[PDB]
Amino acid sequence: SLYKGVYELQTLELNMETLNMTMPLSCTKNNSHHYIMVGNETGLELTLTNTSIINHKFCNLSDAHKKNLYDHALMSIISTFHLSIPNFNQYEAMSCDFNGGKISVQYNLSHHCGTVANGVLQTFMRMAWGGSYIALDSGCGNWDCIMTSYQYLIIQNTTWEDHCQFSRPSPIGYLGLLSQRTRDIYI
Amino acid sequence: SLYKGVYELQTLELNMETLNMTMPLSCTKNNSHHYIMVGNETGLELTLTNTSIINHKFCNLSDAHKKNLYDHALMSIISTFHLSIPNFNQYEAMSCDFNGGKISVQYNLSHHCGTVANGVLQTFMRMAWGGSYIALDSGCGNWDCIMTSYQYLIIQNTTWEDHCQFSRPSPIGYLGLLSQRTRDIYI
Amino acid sequence: DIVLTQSPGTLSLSPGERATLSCRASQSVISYYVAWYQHKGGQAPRLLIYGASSRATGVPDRFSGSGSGTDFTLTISSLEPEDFALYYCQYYGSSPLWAFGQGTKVEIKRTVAAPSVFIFPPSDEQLKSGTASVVCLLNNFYPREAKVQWKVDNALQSGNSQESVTEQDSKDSTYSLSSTLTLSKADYEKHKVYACEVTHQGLSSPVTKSFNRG
Amino acid sequence: EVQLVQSGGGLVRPGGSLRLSCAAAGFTFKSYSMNWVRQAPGRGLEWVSSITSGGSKTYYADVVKGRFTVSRDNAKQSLYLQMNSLRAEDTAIYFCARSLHSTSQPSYMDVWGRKITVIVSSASTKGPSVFPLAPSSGTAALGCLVKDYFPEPVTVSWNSGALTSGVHTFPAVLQSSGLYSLSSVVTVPSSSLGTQTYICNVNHKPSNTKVDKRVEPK
Amino acid sequence: GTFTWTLSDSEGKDTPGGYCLTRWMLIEAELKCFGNTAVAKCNEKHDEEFCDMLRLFDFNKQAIQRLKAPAQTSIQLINKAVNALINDQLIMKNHLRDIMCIPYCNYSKYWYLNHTTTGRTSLPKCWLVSNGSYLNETHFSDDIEQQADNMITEMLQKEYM
Amino acid sequence: GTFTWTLSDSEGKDTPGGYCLTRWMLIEAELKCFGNTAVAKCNEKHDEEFCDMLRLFDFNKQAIQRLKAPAQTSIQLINKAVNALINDQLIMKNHLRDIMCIPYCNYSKYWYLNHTTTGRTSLPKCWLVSNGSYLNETHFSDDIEQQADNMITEMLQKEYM
Amino acid sequence: GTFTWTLSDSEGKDTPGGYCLTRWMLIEAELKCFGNTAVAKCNEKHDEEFCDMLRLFDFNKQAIQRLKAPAQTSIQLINKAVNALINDQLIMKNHLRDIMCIPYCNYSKYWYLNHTTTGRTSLPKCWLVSNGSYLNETHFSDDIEQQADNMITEMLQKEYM
Ligand SMILES: *[C@@H]1O[C@H](CO)[C@@H](O[C@@H]2O[C@H](CO)[C@@H](O[C@@H]3O[C@H](CO)[C@@H](O)[C@H](O[C@H]4O[C@H](CO)[C@@H](O)[C@H](O)[C@@H]4O)[C@@H]3O)[C@H](O)[C@H]2NC(C)=O)[C@H](O)[C@H]1NC(C)=O
Ligand SMILES: *[C@@H]1O[C@H](CO)[C@@H](O[C@@H]2O[C@H](CO)[C@@H](O[C@@H]3O[C@H](CO)[C@@H](O)[C@H](O[C@H]4O[C@H](CO)[C@@H](O)[C@H](O)[C@@H]4O)[C@@H]3O)[C@H](O)[C@H]2NC(C)=O)[C@H](O)[C@H]1NC(C)=O
Ligand SMILES: *[C@@H]1O[C@H](CO)[C@@H](O[C@@H]2O[C@H](CO)[C@@H](O[C@@H]3O[C@H](CO)[C@@H](O)[C@H](O[C@H]4O[C@H](CO)[C@@H](O)[C@H](O)[C@@H]4O)[C@@H]3O)[C@H](O)[C@H]2NC(C)=O)[C@H](O)[C@H]1NC(C)=O
Ligand SMILES: *[C@@H]1O[C@H](CO)[C@@H](O[C@@H]2O[C@H](CO)[C@@H](O[C@@H]3O[C@H](CO)[C@@H](O)[C@H](O[C@H]4O[C@H](CO)[C@@H](O)[C@H](O)[C@@H]4O)[C@@H]3O)[C@H](O)[C@H]2NC(C)=O)[C@H](O)[C@H]1NC(C)=O
Ligand SMILES: *[C@@H]1O[C@H](CO)[C@@H](O[C@@H]2O[C@H](CO)[C@@H](O[C@@H]3O[C@H](CO)[C@@H](O)[C@H](O[C@H]4O[C@H](CO)[C@@H](O)[C@H](O)[C@@H]4O)[C@@H]3O)[C@H](O)[C@H]2NC(C)=O)[C@H](O)[C@H]1NC(C)=O
Ligand SMILES: *[C@@H]1O[C@H](CO[C@@H]2O[C@@H](C)[C@@H](O)[C@@H](O)[C@@H]2O)[C@@H](O[C@@H]2O[C@H](CO)[C@@H](O[C@@H]3O[C@H](CO)[C@@H](O)[C@H](O)[C@@H]3O)[C@H](O)[C@H]2NC(C)=O)[C@H](O)[C@H]1NC(C)=O
Ligand SMILES: *[C@@H]1O[C@H](CO)[C@@H](O[C@@H]2O[C@H](CO)[C@@H](O[C@@H]3O[C@H](CO)[C@@H](O)[C@H](O)[C@@H]3O)[C@H](O)[C@H]2NC(C)=O)[C@H](O)[C@H]1NC(C)=O
Ligand SMILES: *[C@@H]1O[C@H](CO)[C@@H](O[C@@H]2O[C@H](CO)[C@@H](O[C@@H]3O[C@H](CO)[C@@H](O)[C@H](O)[C@@H]3O)[C@H](O)[C@H]2NC(C)=O)[C@H](O)[C@H]1NC(C)=O
Ligand SMILES: *[C@@H]1O[C@H](CO)[C@@H](O[C@@H]2O[C@H](CO)[C@@H](O[C@@H]3O[C@H](CO)[C@@H](O)[C@H](O)[C@@H]3O)[C@H](O)[C@H]2NC(C)=O)[C@H](O)[C@H]1NC(C)=O
Ligand SMILES: *[C@@H]1O[C@H](CO)[C@@H](O[C@@H]2O[C@H](CO)[C@@H](O)[C@H](O)[C@H]2NC(C)=O)[C@H](O)[C@H]1NC(C)=O
Ligand SMILES: *[C@@H]1O[C@H](CO)[C@@H](O[C@@H]2O[C@H](CO)[C@@H](O)[C@H](O)[C@H]2NC(C)=O)[C@H](O)[C@H]1NC(C)=O
Ligand SMILES: *[C@@H]1O[C@H](CO)[C@@H](O[C@@H]2O[C@H](CO)[C@@H](O)[C@H](O)[C@H]2NC(C)=O)[C@H](O)[C@H]1NC(C)=O
Ligand SMILES: *[C@@H]1O[C@H](CO)[C@@H](O[C@@H]2O[C@H](CO)[C@@H](O)[C@H](O)[C@H]2NC(C)=O)[C@H](O)[C@H]1NC(C)=O
Ligand SMILES: *[C@@H]1O[C@H](CO)[C@@H](O[C@@H]2O[C@H](CO)[C@@H](O)[C@H](O)[C@H]2NC(C)=O)[C@H](O)[C@H]1NC(C)=O
Ligand SMILES: *[C@@H]1O[C@H](CO)[C@@H](O[C@@H]2O[C@H](CO)[C@@H](O)[C@H](O)[C@H]2NC(C)=O)[C@H](O)[C@H]1NC(C)=O
Ligand SMILES: *[C@@H]1O[C@H](CO)[C@@H](O[C@@H]2O[C@H](CO)[C@@H](O)[C@H](O)[C@H]2NC(C)=O)[C@H](O)[C@H]1NC(C)=O
Ligand SMILES: *[C@@H]1O[C@H](CO)[C@@H](O)[C@H](O)[C@H]1NC(C)=O
Ligand SMILES: *[C@@H]1O[C@H](CO)[C@@H](O)[C@H](O)[C@H]1NC(C)=O
Repeated sequence: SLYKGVYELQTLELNMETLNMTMPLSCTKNNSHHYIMVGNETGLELTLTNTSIINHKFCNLSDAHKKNLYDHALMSIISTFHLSIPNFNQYEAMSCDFNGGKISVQYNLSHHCGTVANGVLQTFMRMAWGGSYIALDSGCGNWDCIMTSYQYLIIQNTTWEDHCQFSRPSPIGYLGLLSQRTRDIYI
Repeated sequence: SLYKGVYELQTLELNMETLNMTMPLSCTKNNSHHYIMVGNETGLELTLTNTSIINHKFCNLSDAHKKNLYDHALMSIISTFHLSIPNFNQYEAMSCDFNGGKISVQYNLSHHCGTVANGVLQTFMRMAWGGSYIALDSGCGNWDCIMTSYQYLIIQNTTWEDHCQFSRPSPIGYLGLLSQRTRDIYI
Repeated sequence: DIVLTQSPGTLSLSPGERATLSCRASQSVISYYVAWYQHKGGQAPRLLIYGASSRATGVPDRFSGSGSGTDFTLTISSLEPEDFALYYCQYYGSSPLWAFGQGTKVEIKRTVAAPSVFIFPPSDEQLKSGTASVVCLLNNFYPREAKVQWKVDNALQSGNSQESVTEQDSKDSTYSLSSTLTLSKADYEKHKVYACEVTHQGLSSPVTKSFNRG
Repeated sequence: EVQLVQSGGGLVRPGGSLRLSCAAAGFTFKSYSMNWVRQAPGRGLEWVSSITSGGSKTYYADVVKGRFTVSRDNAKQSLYLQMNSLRAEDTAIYFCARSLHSTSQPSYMDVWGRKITVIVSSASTKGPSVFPLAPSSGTAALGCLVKDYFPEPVTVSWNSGALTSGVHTFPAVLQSSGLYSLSSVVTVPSSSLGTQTYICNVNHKPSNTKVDKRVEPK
Repeated sequence: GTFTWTLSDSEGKDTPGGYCLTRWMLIEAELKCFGNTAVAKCNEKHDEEFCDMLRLFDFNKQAIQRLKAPAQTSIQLINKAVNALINDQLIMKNHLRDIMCIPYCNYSKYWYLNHTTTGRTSLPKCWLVSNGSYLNETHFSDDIEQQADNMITEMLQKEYM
Repeated sequence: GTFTWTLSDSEGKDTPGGYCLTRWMLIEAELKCFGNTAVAKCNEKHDEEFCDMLRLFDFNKQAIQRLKAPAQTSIQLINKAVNALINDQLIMKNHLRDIMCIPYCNYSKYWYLNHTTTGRTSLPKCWLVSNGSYLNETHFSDDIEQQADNMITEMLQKEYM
Repeated sequence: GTFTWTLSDSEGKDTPGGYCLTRWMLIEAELKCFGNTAVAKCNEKHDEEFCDMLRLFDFNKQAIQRLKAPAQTSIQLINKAVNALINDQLIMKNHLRDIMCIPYCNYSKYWYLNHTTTGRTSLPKCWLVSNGSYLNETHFSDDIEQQADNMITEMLQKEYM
């Protein structure tokens, strides 16, 4: 029961929840719902559902920047996601809505391998690192040919609750895409 | 007086002025004037004054690139500054003027915490690393809530003189923002 | 040399209040070398705050460090009976190498109390030796600021008496003073009437207790 | 456990020397710097001297410059402080505390040893003289006077230690002759005077003096 | 670049150096400390996941302490210090391990040897995981042996010193 | 990435290796050299500010020498070599130290031990500064002791070799 | 960042560790192996070109094996793993060497010592080149001597162990 007769095997599990004030924390609730928490009262909701929340195909980012009503912290992590997405040439799937600071971005995944939905799902697995394999089938099986059964990726802002159900929070997710930023993007 | 009775404490201070041909050097004159020297005959003047030098609110960069009349070395360090500025969504404070290669950029700082003036001042402290705390109050006190009494940041080109009055020149400033480039910038 | 000014030198509060202890330096010093200590007279001093902000191990969470430049502050959120003691700020690096503050006294704020004055004539067993002693007792009063004057035949005497103050009581939270007037047996017989004049903040008029020799 | 073992107190005449020691317990002694700190009677905190780890540099306060000599034996894990040619003002309680001045961590004195009583006075050991303090005609006050004794301290109780309520043993003060003196008083009801016997039990541990003075009203 | 954050929790300890984890830094556990002999490997090795978390927690401890709280939890600070605190390729390595169905480190569970009497502890190495299930203790028993033997060799040198 | 610039000033010396600083590289000082025993720690340690300056000066020395002068002092070269010369997080660490009111290194003043007879020198560690004032010599005396003891242990090994 | 790819070719060998190069990884050559004593320097040293190629080939071996082939040879994977496999400044250093007319490493030819009887091999250091011609063997003979002497010192320690 003891290694080398003099040593004991002991373990420790880090409480990532205390890093909320300094860095964002990523955790997943179930198959559809995934979350990024920024602070103790603010968060962001990543969800995968077959139901569309934005019918129009526009993305008035320039207007949203002028009427500065959003949270800069949440605008940073949503910019980090899209900048981390490689090979983004189909701007038709890019549908955004920022009415009065209420941020919400939708990606049309319904469109074979290497599609525009591939790079979005790859970025999603890194964003919610703790427990993202539940959203895909044979997640370790592939990397380039990454695909899910759902058709839309909706990212809305939300209030803070104990949503970390399937996995514990972790900054390992967000901190990874900071280097992949503005890479593999075309002119 | 001697350490361990056999050792002497000796010191050396590096002469950063000799690195001028290879890399730019940053030094500050007083509270208002700060400088970046590129070579032995060319430089750039960072200043903080309550007086505005550009009344219009335009920034014809595309025209300036076509009529290539500026110095590419100075255009690199002014692009490095703005790219290092995080959370730049208020393009109304962005006022530029490049008449015949005479480069000059102004930032409207007169606008609470996390404003557009915050990210500009943060980038300024790194740009003139040697002796930038004199421009702010309780510089070590904060990082996000960074603020000064002045209202405008003017960056004009200038000829080379022995402006390094408050601090010695140093490339430690400019070389630091090269990694922060094109990060924390929104779409 | 660096001079550390602790303000105030005397502080009155009650359990549950916010204590704001200040420390002023003569030179714009480094925040990284400021430290705070709690001194109990019975034992060795205990390190509370080091590096102006960091809390040492075992120091409760109510203690906090703050300050920059020349103004540094030790703040206690809610007080407790153990927190009522002396406190010292320090800075390392200047002259002297370890500078120390004056001494911020933290005492319990009792309702104002009047001193019960008593005067004691010198015992005859003591006058047989050759020296007399006149004791003037001030018992159970608040605050500690009290003034005792000695009048010999309605004439003030200065420098020939010694005061002594007890610490604040554990239950009633009051102080006590005992000014002892020492005179020679030859000079004690040179006079007749002796009195001590007690003047306290909790006194409408200065009380004077006297006695006639013999 | 992390402690500092103090020792070296005593009484000396002005001009004589005295050695203070301080042993290390449960920590790498050669890794930290050692400092000496004293507190004069009724005074604030003071810094005496300091010696770095490895004993390369020694510092002293301008007061005890020349009279004091701080040293350390990093092999024995012990700190020392010699006090040649002591003076009157040098009487105080002395402490030994460790510190670490480095780039990595701030300045602090976390580990302290207990107090070291140092008395530098030209007076000699003398027993106390207990003189009563009785009142004269609903509560009165009577006490004892412990006058002219050396050195400190002296313990005083009342009625074989039974009487405790209302007792005030005042802090001792040092007279001009160099001899300590204090007064221990107690508040008693007026109806018990001449009826309840009141005695103060004074004990002077130096010279082993045990005086029991009967305090009765005049 | 290369990480440069240096942690210091040496106050009130037997020897300078070493770091302690408060009971609020560990889930369902009291406070645990590790000797300076162990944390010294954090300044050298460029591939230990537990060392990257130490620099991340010591930053979170110092950032909250020495910088006044922002208005609405600003992220500007951590984005510029991330490369000086952790290793961007250490997490990228665990991505590729997870991507290739190889047991990876999800930065939650850590294991370490701790002597039954003298209390000497090793540097906590990361407990791996694959398809959302930690490896059994027997999966890497030879890794513990190589780590438990390092304890004996490291113990020998102190007497030799 | 990780710095990779290797400096060579071994010509006309007693032993191969080691670097010398000309009197034009130091303000108000003559030329100073440092042994190969000391500069060898520059190829290993990822956290020495003085080593990053050595690679920066040896680059400035070689760039002016082996590349014809540009028309108007081009900055294209140094921008691409900065990551191979210095450490982008070593300077970022000193930012955070300055940001947190902690004594930082502003890369100007350096201190080092130098034996009074045998002339052996240590690697110059950076003299820190806070609110625009260098630390007094007594602020980090125990750091010198740990560094002066390293000289004795390093001296012992040569005889043992 | 800092490279983090760990290679493992220990199956069916005398000792755990070490890497082998198949005859398809080398041009006009059969398969060659290198001991664990040598490849251990790849986990430490941040400046060996041959170690960066080992991590690049062990990645190519594992990527083709453990990930189903993409539709049209996707480059998305290698772009994100390049910083965890090699050193971006090690290649940047050889650019500057080539830029300054200094013999650089074009990552093709490597040399190593191999004992004539006991078969102990050194870590293959890169064969330099300038103006498109490899250096003659005599150009760096003293480098081989310093490397051949390292073999004797490394051989001595095993007996001392
Ligand atoms: C986001 O991060 C912040 C900071 O990292 C974090 O704030 C901290 O939360 C903890 C726990 O809520 C606080 O700790 C408490 O401190 C008080 C004294 O200040 C103690 O008395 C408390 O102890 C009681 O409760 C414990 C259970 O939590 C019991 O085990 C114990 O026996 C006591 O009964 C407790 O330790 C800490 O003070 C704050 N930090 C500050 C600066 O106030 C915050 O919780 C994080 N967000 C989330 C959602 O977790
Ligand atoms: C920008 O960088 C460049 C290169 O790094 C730098 O150029 C150099 O300047 C120094 C000093 O001005 C030159 O050094 C001189 O060299 C001559 C021989 O070539 C010597 O005779 C000189 O010595 C005299 O002057 C010294 C004082 O400087 C005295 O101490 C000495 O006793 C002699 O009287 C002097 O050393 C050097 O030659 C150039 N480099 C080249 C390639 O010419 C330039 O100065 C930097 N810019 C600024 C503004 O400093
Ligand atoms: C690294 O991988 C491991 C293994 O894959 C992973 O561990 C698992 O974490 C989850 C999430 O915490 C654990 O699930 C728990 O199960 C218990 C018992 O059913 C629940 O009570 C827990 O619920 C809490 O959270 C709910 C929502 O926040 C609350 O409503 C509820 O009241 C509880 O507070 C929780 O669902 C699971 O047991 C472990 N598995 C193991 C083997 O430990 C770990 O999370 C991964 N690391 C990261 C950073 O994701
Ligand atoms: C790192 O921090 C240190 C300490 O904060 C900092 O050191 C200081 O540098 C300044 C600038 O050189 C020094 O100031 C000098 O003071 C003398 C005496 O008054 C002046 O003569 C100097 O003036 C020169 O420059 C003028 C304008 O260029 C000329 O007109 C004049 O003729 C002189 O040539 C200069 O103002 C100051 O003394 C030091 N302080 C210490 C303690 O050494 C250092 O600069 C910082 N490093 C960097 C890279 O900024
Ligand atoms: C690093 O630098 C070295 C030296 O500069 C460099 O080596 C040279 O590589 C070339 C290219 O392989 C070699 O040239 C060969 O010459 C033979 C004999 O003439 C030819 O038969 C070869 O031709 C082949 O390829 C043709 C087109 O693909 C085919 O049609 C033909 O049938 C052959 O298959 C080839 O041209 C040259 O000999 C070496 N030189 C030395 C000294 O080894 C090396 O390539 C550089 N590394 C990299 C990665 O570029
Ligand atoms: C660092 O140390 C200096 C003193 O310099 C030191 O002096 C010796 C003790 C040796 O250790 C030397 O090696 C070392 O250089 C501190 O500077 C001092 O500042 C104080 C306050 O500003 C000065 O006090 C004043 O003295 C004048 C008379 O000279 C009085 O009129 C004033 O009222 C006041 O008392 C002190 O003189 C000065 N010392 C010197 C030598 O100039 C310095 O504060 C300390 N810390 C820092 C951050 O620099
Ligand atoms: C390695 O194992 C040893 C024992 O096998 C662990 O030591 C024990 O740790 C606990 C908790 O840290 C100590 O408990 C404490 O006791 C003190 C009184 O001594 C009490 O005041 C505290 O509140 C707490 O209850 C215990 O004393 C200690 N035992 C010994 C012999 O040291 C050690 O913690 C293990 N190491 C790690 C990293 O987990
Ligand atoms: C460490 O300390 C030693 C002495 O304590 C320093 O050595 C001395 O350094 C000076 C200047 O480098 C030497 O001066 C030179 O002398 C030669 C003639 O020998 C002359 O031609 C030169 O022009 C110059 O004046 C001096 O000789 C030398 N002394 C000895 C005994 O070596 C040493 O420089 C210090 N190290 C560092 C890094 O500063
Ligand atoms: C270092 O030099 C030694 C000899 O000087 C090399 O050893 C020889 O290597 C060859 C090819 O790897 C071996 O050949 C093989 O022989 C086996 C039968 O033993 C056969 O089944 C294979 O098909 C192959 O032909 C040869 O046995 C071996 N000799 C010895 C004595 O070990 C060694 O390879 C050199 N190292 C390197 C890295 O090149
Ligand atoms: C994952 O959990 C969320 C939250 O519990 C589920 O969302 C709810 O779905 C029901 C049914 O459509 C709604 O009535 C609730 O309003 C939803 N709540 C929120 C907060 O969105 C979600 O359905 C779960 N998904 C799966 C696959 O189990
Ligand atoms: C984003 O902003 C633009 C500019 O205000 C909007 O464009 C207008 O579109 C309507 C309908 O096509 C036209 O009638 C207007 O003339 C357009 N305005 C301008 C200035 O060209 C656009 O509709 C906005 N999109 C969303 C989703 O809000
Ligand atoms: C996303 O953010 C917006 C803005 O902060 C939230 O909008 C608020 O919504 C509540 C409830 O509908 C209103 O009472 C507030 O007046 C709104 N504030 C503003 C400024 O518009 C929105 O609720 C957030 N999203 C979610 C899911 O909570
Ligand atoms: C900092 O120094 C500069 C240069 O010495 C000062 O600028 C001068 O200001 C005066 C008064 O307005 C003008 O007459 C000069 O023409 C200015 N010179 C230059 C080169 O701009 C500046 O005022 C100083 N600032 C402070 C706060 O002292
Ligand atoms: C800055 O440095 C350059 C290069 O050393 C100096 O350039 C020289 O200029 C003179 C006059 O135009 C020419 O005759 C020389 O041939 C130039 N040097 C070279 C190497 O071509 C320049 O003068 C310096 N400027 C100042 C103000 O010192
Ligand atoms: C930047 O360039 C544009 C394009 O030349 C200028 O725009 C002109 O603006 C005037 C006044 O509003 C109009 O009358 C012209 O028709 C515009 N030209 C075009 C082609 O649209 C603009 O004024 C320039 N800004 C500055 C500051 O120079
Ligand atoms: C900034 O750069 C411009 C262009 O190099 C400088 O303009 C020159 O100014 C002088 C004096 O006014 C004229 O004699 C030259 O003819 C101008 N050259 C050109 C190409 O326009 C300008 O002086 C620089 N700024 C400062 C403050 O010196
Ligand atoms: C993980 O295990 C589940 C359980 O059956 C299985 O359905 C899934 O395919 C597995 N995924 C991988 C990547 O092995
Ligand atoms: C630095 O010292 C000056 C001198 O008084 C003071 O005004 C300023 O607030 C200090 N700044 C910091 C960051 O401590």
